[PDB]
Amino acid sequence: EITPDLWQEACWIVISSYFDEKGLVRQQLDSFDEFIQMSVQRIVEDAPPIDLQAEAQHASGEVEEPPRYLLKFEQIYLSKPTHWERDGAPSPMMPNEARLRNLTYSAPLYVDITKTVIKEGEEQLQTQHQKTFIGKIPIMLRSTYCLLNGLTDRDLCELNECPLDPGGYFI
Amino acid sequence: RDSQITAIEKTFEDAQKSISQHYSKPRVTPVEVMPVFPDFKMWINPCAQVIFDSDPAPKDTSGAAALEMMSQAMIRGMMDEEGNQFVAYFLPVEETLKKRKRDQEEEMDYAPDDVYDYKIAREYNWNVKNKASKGYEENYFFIFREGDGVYYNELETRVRLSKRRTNALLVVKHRDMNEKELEAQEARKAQLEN
Amino acid sequence: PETRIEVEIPKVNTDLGNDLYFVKLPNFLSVEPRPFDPQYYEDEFEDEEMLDEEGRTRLKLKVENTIRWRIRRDEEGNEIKESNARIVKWSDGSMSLHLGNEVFDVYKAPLQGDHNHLFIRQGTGLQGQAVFKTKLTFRPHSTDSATHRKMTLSLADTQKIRILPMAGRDPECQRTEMI
Amino acid sequence: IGQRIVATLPYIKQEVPIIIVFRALGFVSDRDILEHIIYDFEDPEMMEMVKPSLDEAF
Amino acid sequence: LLLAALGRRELDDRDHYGNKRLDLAGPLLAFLFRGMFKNLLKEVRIYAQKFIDRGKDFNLELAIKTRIISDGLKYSLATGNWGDQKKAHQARAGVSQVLNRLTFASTLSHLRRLNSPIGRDGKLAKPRQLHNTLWGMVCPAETPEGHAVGLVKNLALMAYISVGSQPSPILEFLEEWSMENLEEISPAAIADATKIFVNGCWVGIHKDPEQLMNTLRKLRRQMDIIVSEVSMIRDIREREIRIYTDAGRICRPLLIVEKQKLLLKKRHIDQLKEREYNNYSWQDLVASGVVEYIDTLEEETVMLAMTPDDLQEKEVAYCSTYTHCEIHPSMILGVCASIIPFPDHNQSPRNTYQSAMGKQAMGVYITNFHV
Amino acid sequence: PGFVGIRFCQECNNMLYPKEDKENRILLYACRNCDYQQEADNSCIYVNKITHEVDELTQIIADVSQDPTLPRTEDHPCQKCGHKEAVFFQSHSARAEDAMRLYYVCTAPHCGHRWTE
Amino acid sequence: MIIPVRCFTCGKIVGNKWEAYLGLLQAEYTEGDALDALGLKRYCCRRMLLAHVDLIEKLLNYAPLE
Amino acid sequence: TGTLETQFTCPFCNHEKSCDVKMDRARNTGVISCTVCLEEFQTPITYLSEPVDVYSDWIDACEAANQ
Amino acid sequence: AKQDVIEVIEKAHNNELEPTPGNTLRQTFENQVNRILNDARDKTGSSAQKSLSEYNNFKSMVVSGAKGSKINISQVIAVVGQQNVEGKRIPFGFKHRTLPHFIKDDYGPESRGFVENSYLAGLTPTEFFFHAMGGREGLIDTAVKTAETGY
Ligand SMILES: [Zn+2]
Ligand SMILES: [Zn+2]
Ligand SMILES: [Zn+2]
Repeated sequence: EITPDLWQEACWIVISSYFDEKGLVRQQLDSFDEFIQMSVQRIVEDAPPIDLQAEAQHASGEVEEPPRYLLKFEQIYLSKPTHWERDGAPSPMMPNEARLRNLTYSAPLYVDITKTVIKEGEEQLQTQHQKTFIGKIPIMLRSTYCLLNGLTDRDLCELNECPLDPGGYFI
Repeated sequence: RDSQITAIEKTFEDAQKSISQHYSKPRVTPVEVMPVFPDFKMWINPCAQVIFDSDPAPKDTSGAAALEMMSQAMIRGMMDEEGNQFVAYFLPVEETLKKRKRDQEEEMDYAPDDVYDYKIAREYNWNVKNKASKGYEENYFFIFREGDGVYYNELETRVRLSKRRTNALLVVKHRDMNEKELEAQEARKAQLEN
Repeated sequence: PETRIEVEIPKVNTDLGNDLYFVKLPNFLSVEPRPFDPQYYEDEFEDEEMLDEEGRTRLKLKVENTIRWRIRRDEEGNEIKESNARIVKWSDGSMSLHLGNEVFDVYKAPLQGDHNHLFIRQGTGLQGQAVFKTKLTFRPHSTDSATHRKMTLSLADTQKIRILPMAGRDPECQRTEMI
Repeated sequence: IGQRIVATLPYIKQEVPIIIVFRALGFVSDRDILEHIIYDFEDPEMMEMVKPSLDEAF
Repeated sequence: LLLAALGRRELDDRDHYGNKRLDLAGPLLAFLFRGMFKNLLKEVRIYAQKFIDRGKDFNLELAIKTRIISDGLKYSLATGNWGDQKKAHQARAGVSQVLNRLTFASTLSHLRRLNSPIGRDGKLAKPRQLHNTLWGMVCPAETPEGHAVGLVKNLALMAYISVGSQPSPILEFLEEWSMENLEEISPAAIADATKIFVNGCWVGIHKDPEQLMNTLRKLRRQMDIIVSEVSMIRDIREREIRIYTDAGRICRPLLIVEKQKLLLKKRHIDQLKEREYNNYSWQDLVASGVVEYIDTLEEETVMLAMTPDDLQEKEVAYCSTYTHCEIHPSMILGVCASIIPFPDHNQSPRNTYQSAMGKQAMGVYITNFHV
Repeated sequence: PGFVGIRFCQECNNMLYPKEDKENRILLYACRNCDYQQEADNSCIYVNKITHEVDELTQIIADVSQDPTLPRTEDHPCQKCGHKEAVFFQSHSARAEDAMRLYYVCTAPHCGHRWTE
Repeated sequence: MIIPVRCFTCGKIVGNKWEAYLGLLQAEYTEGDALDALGLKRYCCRRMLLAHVDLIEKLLNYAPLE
Repeated sequence: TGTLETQFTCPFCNHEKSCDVKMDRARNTGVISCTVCLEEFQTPITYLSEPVDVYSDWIDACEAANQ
Repeated sequence: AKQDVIEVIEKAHNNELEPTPGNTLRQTFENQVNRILNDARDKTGSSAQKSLSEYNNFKSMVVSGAKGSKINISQVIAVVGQQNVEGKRIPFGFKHRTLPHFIKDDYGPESRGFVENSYLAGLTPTEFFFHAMGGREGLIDTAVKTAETGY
């Protein structure tokens, strides 16, 4: 067991291991990482699915059964933060570039939408638009969806970024 | 597909390379290198992990006596006053400890004319999770045999025991395995090929 | 009064070796008890799906971190059992698991509090075999590897988001479908 | 005569006596309602306090 | 309510941190995104309606107005107004602030800042007072000395905020232990039996709370069913067991004490000292069940030593039943408050003023400052 | 004086109210719904302790003996079973709290004796 | 960022001693014996090498805007 | 959520806020009368009964009678 | 002084403490303890005053009246004293105790905020936090008073 004599060393060894595992901004990163991994998916599928029924125009002179539309948002995909030049050429957007060019460091969000339509008494044939794009979500630096994740000191300095920067903020 | 086979074969080939120095702390050197294999001897026996809510050792016996008794303990399903089943934990009596040691020293599995007595110690409510229950995860145990290798085996059943709320002695006589038990071993052996 | 209950059961004899260790495999380690043979090999139809990199990460671990053994015949036809993994004991008493080129630290921890016992199932009863004294936990060495970064996802293993490979025209994809 | 208990339910423009809320949930008899509140009937001190609410919802 | 009216149970305290949760960047963004996404489906509804009432086919790729999420998120993160721009004057302001890049300690402390939604200019002192419940969770010294004094707080060095996990694994484990489902039990049985609450949902009653608590703690200490964030509080006088798995619970790590002895023995320190060669780390310390994350609501029932080497020997026994031990009592300070040398030799307002000025002191604020 | 409590109707299980038997001049308990009624055994309709003297000891529970954050004394042996270890604490109930009186519970299972000195 | 040329308090040149001090510390010298070896007697001069942090080594990790 | 209604649209002549409720707490009866078409309805009330309960009894009697 | 407070606590726990006029029993107990601890702090400070040499620079700055008071000398040298919030000793923020480090129903000096160390000797962590709680009141009053008095 740890004697009183050694306890002052042991105490700071335990603390140092805590701060090596968890940075100082771990609560931020974790929160955001869990939002992207869970809360966005959950929010989409928990939304009420669209039910549209056309306004009866009565042009046949009778009470018609107007067609109704069904859409269900399904799986969510999120790519890394990307910058497209004005011509659409794709490039990974470096945080530092964003910081200099006044960009917003965000990732595009895509969602599978299965469309379905029920015309009066006739059959419905669900068609689907895979990975349609919904807006961009801003990414918090140094999270798992960031580009600076698990990157070594050589890499960070190569990206003109600071290895000591805690991350945990949005651009 | 073969992009995977080629990589797998590489891991065996890399495993054939002799080791001579530690991957860090350079003054250290390898004392023993052991291949890891499924325990071809033990895989036929369905090993189960029993987790007690509290120390099951009998209060008056400490140290080696407690370990030897518990290592030979037997657990059996019992039926209560209303007929609902529970679990009885039995420990070997002192003669059984002596007999087991005698037969082991005589290299016999059991003496064919002897009966081994175990006394009930406690009643426990039991919760059984096995491979057949949804979301069951496999725990393993590793046996290190010096100069032979490290052989691992699977804990097919996980039993969690909690203190429940008849002073009975379980008298055990050994018998040969029947065809159904042998078939169960062969079926387990089959998990190693085809 | 001592109540006599008589039962007939075969005795299970166990060779517990020198040390018995409890092992809970982390998500980044797995074990295949069948011998690795490319013939009749597992129909690992993961790449058939053309999975994204959360899945190719899973596939990488599936190939690289599985402890496997195989039967190989020498020129005499003798069947030799070979393992792609091996545990090394060091002069300082530490241990590490070497799997081909992968290396993992192995930490020995005594099981305090948990009264975990090894029993063998026999019919409707259980025969005691041993008390687990130490458990082994494994961690990858070579933290400089990107796989170390990615292994965090294996720990995280309800639908979850998927990650696209940054591909596409998207401002133009917006604009073009918009036409 | 005093100490009536009222619940402010969401979307309900007025306070409702809790005993009415329990009857609305389907627990019609006063014994059954009190069983969900006064776990130990051996407690006259606590029961004397619910009487005003049982009275209001009579 | 009856208990409180009879006075058998004390009233609840709004400033006790066991009764508080922190909305971090995750639940904050989920709160926006929920609104925007619901708006996005409002627009797909009105757009498709315009097309389908005419009998034509509405193309959803045109119906999705991409901009609603993109500019929605962006807007509130840019201005700090946490709500739809159409109704900006009704939503919270300053939730998102420009990171303070004047000095590294200001950057670090700004990333570790807590805010109380209490309206400023409020005469009430209680919400601004340093409640005892903040010990080790929130820095007792780092708070602005202006009008925001005590409302704006900062995390202690080892304060962790739970990210949250689903309770289903726990519920399954409870159902397999001897817990009566609330729907099955006879009301008469609730009298002499503890009431178990999971995330505030009363889910059952249990006859033997002592074995249950010992089991639940053993699980958490092995990281299997119960993740280490979960906090089990045993209200003995109340006969209630409350298990929380939700997000936002502020908690901190503590050493475990089973008898008058730490669970942290020299073997752990030795392995920890070598963590460069072998990757032994904090995770192994937690997994070996030597350390534990205690939450404020759980801390009301733990008996905590400050230092083992003096408060576990005795002359005339003071406690003799400690359950946890502080790692190091200086971990109660925050980022700016822990750079102060000898803060325990200073008057506390001086410590507070140094915490405030430590964010205004010049230095190299980041290594890539030339970029 | 005692402390009067609720009485329930055997037919509908609703609460019974006191009624004087206008004829037999005795006390009856009667259901406001069904015509059920029964003869009262107490003759006391209500009581109200103004002093609020309450035997605070009765609300103490034996489970408190295992609280780790509660002080312990070997100096006050259990009056019932003689066990030395006892936990002691004050009556934190608004009317009892003013008195600062101590209450002791035996730290021995299945004894559970609670007393005051 | 870079070792100061002169001790702020007295003026002794200490800009030529950071590399030497690093070399002495590369040997097993205790920083107090290192400081004595470098001839820093007054505490004002010793404060310069004990408290100096060489950030220019970090700033050099970045590729230059040649 | 909000304040409870005290004036109602006569379910017959549909004139808005034309109906008011007189509550005879003594005879345990509520009386509602359209100040436009003079239609009236009366229902037994209790001490819990509010104007909204009388109006409802009127609507329930109308909805039951118009079948 | 600590022994005297302990004796008062024993008398209170045994109900040997008679409630003084106007006050309740719990209030008379708090008054008794505050009296004992105030006597302790004042006496230790006074003993500190007479021990200071004529060249002591605290005394030179206190007897001149330029800056400081004898209470500051007392707190720096002898003992800091009782830490109060809203005029009362530190409240039971947790259930019936001031910090998880103390045992339930502990009305002793260090359990309720009495800082027994001096600023030279340093403050124990529990009474460090209690000193922070006491000093927070000054900051809050400073922030809220300005808006009431300016109006
Ligand atoms: Zn009735
Ligand atoms: Zn006793
Ligand atoms: Zn100098």
